[PDB]
Amino acid sequence: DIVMSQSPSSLAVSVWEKVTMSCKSSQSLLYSNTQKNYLAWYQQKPGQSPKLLIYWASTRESGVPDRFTGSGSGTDFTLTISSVKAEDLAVYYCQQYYSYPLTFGAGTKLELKRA
Amino acid sequence: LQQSGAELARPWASVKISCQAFYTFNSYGMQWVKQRPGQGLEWIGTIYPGNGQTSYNQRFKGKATLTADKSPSTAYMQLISLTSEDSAGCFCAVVPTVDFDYWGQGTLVTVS
Amino acid sequence: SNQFLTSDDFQSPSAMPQFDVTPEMKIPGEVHNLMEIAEVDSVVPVNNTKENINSMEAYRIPVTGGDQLHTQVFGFQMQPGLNSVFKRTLLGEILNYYAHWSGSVKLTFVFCGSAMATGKFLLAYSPPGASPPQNRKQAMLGTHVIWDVGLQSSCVLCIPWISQTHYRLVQQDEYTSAGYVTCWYQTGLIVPPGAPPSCTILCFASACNDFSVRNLRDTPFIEQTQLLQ
Amino acid sequence: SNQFLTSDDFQSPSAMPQFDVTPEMKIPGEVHNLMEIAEVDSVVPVNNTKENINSMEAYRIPVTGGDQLHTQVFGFQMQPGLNSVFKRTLLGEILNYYAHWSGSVKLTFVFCGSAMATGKFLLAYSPPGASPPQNRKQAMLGTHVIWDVGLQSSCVLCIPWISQTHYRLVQQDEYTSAGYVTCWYQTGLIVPPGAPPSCTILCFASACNDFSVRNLRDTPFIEQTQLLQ
Amino acid sequence: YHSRTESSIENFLCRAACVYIATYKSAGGTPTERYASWRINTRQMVQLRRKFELFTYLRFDMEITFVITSTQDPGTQLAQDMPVLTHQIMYIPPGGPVPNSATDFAWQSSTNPSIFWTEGCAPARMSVPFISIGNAYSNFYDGWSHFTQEGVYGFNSLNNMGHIYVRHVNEQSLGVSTSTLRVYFKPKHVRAWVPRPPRLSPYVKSSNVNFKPTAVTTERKDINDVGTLRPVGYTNH
Amino acid sequence: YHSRTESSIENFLCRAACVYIATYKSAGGTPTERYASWRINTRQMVQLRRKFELFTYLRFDMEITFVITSTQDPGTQLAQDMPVLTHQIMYIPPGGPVPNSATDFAWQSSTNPSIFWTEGCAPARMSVPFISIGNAYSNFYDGWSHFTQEGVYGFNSLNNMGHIYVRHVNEQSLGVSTSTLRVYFKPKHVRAWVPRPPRLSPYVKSSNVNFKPTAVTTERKDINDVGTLRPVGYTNH
Amino acid sequence: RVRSITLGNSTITTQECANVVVGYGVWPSYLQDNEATAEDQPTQPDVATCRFYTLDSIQWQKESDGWWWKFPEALKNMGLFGQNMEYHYLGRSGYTIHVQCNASKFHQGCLLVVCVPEAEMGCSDVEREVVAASLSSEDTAKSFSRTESNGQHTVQTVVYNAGMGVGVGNLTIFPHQWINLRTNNSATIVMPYINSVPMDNMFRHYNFTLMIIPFAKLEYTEQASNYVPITVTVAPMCAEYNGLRLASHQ
Repeated sequence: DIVMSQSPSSLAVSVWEKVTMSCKSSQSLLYSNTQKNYLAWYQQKPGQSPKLLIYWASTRESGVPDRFTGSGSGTDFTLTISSVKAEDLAVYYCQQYYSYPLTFGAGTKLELKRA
Repeated sequence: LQQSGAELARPWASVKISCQAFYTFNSYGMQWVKQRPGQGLEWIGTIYPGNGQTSYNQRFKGKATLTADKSPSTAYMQLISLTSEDSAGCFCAVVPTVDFDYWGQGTLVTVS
Repeated sequence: SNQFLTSDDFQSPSAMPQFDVTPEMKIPGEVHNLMEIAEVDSVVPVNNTKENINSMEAYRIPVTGGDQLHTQVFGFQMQPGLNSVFKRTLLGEILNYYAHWSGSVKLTFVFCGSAMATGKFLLAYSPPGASPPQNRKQAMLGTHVIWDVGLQSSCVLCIPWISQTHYRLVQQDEYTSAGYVTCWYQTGLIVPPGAPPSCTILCFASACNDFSVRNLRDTPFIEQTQLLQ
Repeated sequence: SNQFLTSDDFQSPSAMPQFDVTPEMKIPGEVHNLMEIAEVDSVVPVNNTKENINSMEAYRIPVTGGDQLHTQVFGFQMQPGLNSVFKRTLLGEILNYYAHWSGSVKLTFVFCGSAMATGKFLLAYSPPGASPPQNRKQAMLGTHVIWDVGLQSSCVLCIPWISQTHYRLVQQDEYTSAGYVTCWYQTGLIVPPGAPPSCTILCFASACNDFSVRNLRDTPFIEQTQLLQ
Repeated sequence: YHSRTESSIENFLCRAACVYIATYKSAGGTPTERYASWRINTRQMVQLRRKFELFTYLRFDMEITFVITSTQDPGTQLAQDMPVLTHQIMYIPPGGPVPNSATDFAWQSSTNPSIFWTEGCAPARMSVPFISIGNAYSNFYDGWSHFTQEGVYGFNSLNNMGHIYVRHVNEQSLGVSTSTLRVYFKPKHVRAWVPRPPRLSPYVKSSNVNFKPTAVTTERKDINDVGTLRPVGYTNH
Repeated sequence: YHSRTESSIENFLCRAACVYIATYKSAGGTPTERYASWRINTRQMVQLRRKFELFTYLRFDMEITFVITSTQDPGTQLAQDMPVLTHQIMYIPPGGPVPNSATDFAWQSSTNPSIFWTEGCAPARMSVPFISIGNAYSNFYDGWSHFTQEGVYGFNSLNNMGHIYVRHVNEQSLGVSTSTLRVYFKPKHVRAWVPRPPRLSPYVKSSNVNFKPTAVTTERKDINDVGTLRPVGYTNH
Repeated sequence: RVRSITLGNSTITTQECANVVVGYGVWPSYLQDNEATAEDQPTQPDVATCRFYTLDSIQWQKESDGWWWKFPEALKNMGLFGQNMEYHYLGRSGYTIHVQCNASKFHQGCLLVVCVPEAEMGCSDVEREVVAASLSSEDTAKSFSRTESNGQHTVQTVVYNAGMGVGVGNLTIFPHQWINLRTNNSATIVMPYINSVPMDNMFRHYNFTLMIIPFAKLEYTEQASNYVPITVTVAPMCAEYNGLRLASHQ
């Protein structure tokens, strides 16, 4: 089994603050045929079904801002959130395409901090 | 994209969940994920129609059965011996070996 | 021409003509080919865990006794002269002197237990374009032998030569194109009262008669460059 | 001498003696002479009007159906490897690699119409020191065949080798000293009700057995000079 | 009846051709212009590339010849009495130690065959046999480098012939001597299979078969137009 | 069925190798840098030492080749018109007169074979036969030099091949000419006995077999860990 | 004269007596002893793989440009031969592509049916590379185009350069046949195994490409059915493998 760690498990942040979040793999999800990391990033809105954020651990999807960007290689990754807005308060789960038991990560809960 | 409507089941019994895919079932299998609100997402298994393979996570071997036919073009998952631990939202997703892509909705299993 | 090729055989004038060489005598153990050094068995360091490489524990494959019956004993990628398991044995020290290689590898597993012990191991071999077996049921449907250690003490396992081309590069690494040799518990290890429950396997690798090398070069192991003193 | 002719065959010392070459295997399709590539038919771009060269319409000779009965179908100057019609086919790509050439050219015209269509064409050939025919009556008194497309679908037309000297320069242009192959309507194109009235001819040019080249050089087609990147 | 020996495969693909001209100095500065380097590939030179790409599979030995002419650099601290220049040309066999720069151990490696040549005499020559795991070289490869159809579309194939590295052997302190290498590559004992059509479009890069859509042939006046009919004279009328 | 001629003892131990690079001047000062000297031993170069130490007993002729390139030294009182440099390379047979410095009688001794070589042509070559009282050379000697087990643990053995001394023959007064010698040693007709295991530990000095305790082999992830299992694709799944 | 061909206990194809093209002059055969480098025996599946795999029919319309299939990917899902491409490592096979059309006597047109060994293809964008999804589908044809393709990772599918940067009239160099609807109806080419190695992995490598290009376009009057079905039928020959394992890829 390949397990996916997430740190921090959750963090509360205000508006316009660049946040990140690491997702470290117990095995390097990078194969030497195409050199394309097998990692997926997912946003599960509060009380909603999750949607795609970053596939191949490097590429964006449509209707997704530059405050969601994959970054890393090997067995350690992170998702830079540059300019946070009022649509990022949710739980985010990373995932790997490599080992057939497709386990997801712990799950970072990006929390919203008000006045 | 489609999933079964909310249904009420009884413990120590089975449930059949359906999934509807507009895309043809070829070169890419149908994902099945069980969501725990307290914890995270958990993979159940995938049935790959393009080569016809059927596989499950060790945790769900003996619990989940995955079956996809050709002419109906709907993917099904059956669970048995249901207990309160099986109450959860179950999602079906696609995989073209390129990404897990999207899932969609899903009936909240409610064992009661 | 009027050049100097360093790889050019030419006779030269003798600096000391008129000198009689000491008549050569019969010394036993003459070597004519480097492949005769590679066709001897050498003990294979299978148990390299980084805490055994500086001891003798990196030669002994531990077979514990009790209730496992579905787990693995060992397993390695079958690529001589490149694998951490094979690159320091006699076969893989000669292969590092050459750039191409071709031939079979012969493995031999010796059960170093007591004569009162009995068990069964499943010795599976997977082909070059194939995944390592994950349980004993997957390894059974592949290419396997059943080594019953109560009947035999050694299990000779010769490995075929499968490649698209004639020779094969030694330093070049082609993942999932070499083959895997794994071993699985079948029954366990049954001992009477008085016999030790845990035991030891040793592995011995060599070449075969169809073995050949080509394109000599320098060994990767020696890094020193400046002359000694 | 102590010079270096670039066109001088000499053995050299092998940089890697003591290396065994991979044994050659039987691959089908071995070529021993460049003339075997020229003796295959290639589709001739006869309809180059500058609006068809960037399409497939520069391979199809249009034979419209109706009331002409005295006009021309096509016509070109018969000089392979120099004519815009012939210099890009397989025969005229090999001729551009050489400065001299000698031999016959074999043309083949395939009528790509329906099996219900019927007509007659006059395929005239004029000698090297002769003017192109201007009407069908002038072409009849020369060297002609009558190709009745209801009976045959292909008309093989081999062209003789006439020159004062032994070989012939490829890039040198000698106007009115090559020959012309023209084609004239004889009857028209008669179709039943249900068949399409207009049709298509394709031409195929190759070499013959008496073909030869000499004085190899560089092809005029490749203009790039500096190395790639 | 004529002779066809001029258009055999040996007589068409065996001519020496200058495929690489580089220069290399003999004194310090940046550690790049002190040596020369050429990966042996028949794709950088278009004229020879088109002749080799009339065939799918080729098999040949190499006959490489090096024309090295040096000169004295201008400026102060001149060469003055320079005794004689010796040059090392090293053939790194495929998968062999490759020099990062000058005065490296790769130069003194026994594995890489080398020629020591002194200026003023006949040029240096070496012959390399058919060096491949496969049974031929391939000008084309409709396929991929990894088994998963991943990587580059036909570039990591077993069509590697090696490299050639040239440097000055001398330790020249005062004065700089700039030499210019000319590589005259020539195939010997060529055997060629599966004839292919000659290329129409021009090349773009020496790793691909990429092209821009070009016309089948040149413009002509009309569907049936012969050129320059002889003007009326006293014979042609 | 392939060929095994690439891994014979002649083809494995007979390659030329640069074993010694020294320099020697041509004008006065200290009486040490005016000549070069090399005691012929196959232990100073580790790469060749490891190949010879796969065997206990060896027997071969020598084929030594000298690549001498000179240069003009900077400073005042330059060489200007230097006519041609001649060099004497002397092989002192084991137990033969050895030069203390330049312009010594040892150089003019008839007993020590010498080569007079003029610059600008092919390098100087000499061949030395098997010179030993014994019937082979020994890479190893588990024993002592004196009969009383006294002295050094295997260094005064009859494995002496001699020395090589090189100097300028010219009497050059104005200007200095610094030459650099390269020795390309090569064994011929090698016969080898008692194969030994290849060495694991690195060498410390060329008089011993002394070593530091090194691991049998490299680190691995675990007792049964294969590397980089193929990630799920459309064939491997 | 309407002789039936039965190949295996599943297949029947009806065909008249016409002309064949045999490769570069050789018939497909089994590997002998002095031709291979692998360390094992081939164990050819002659008892199960030699049959006719009739692919889906394409419609030759008036404005069509051409079609190509890459092999051996063209039989990736076709039965047991697709299973042998999964559960093996090396493979070696010749083929007998049989192409035939069903036209009336009131149709006209001409096809060129080529088998191009190592038909490596250039991309529609220079300074870029193709993907595997644009080279070939698994069982359906890939269409040439009259105009210029302009994608990022696609193939230059213009028809007169044949995807390889050559003249389309010079593709007659490779094994070929002309289907001229006036006289000919069918075309059958027997391709051997051509490679530089005796056995290759038949997932990454494309051995050859079968191109079908119309040189004279299809014409018909108003009564006629406005297409001609072209039916391709591939039968493998002397297929032999090595390296029994699971389906590691796909």
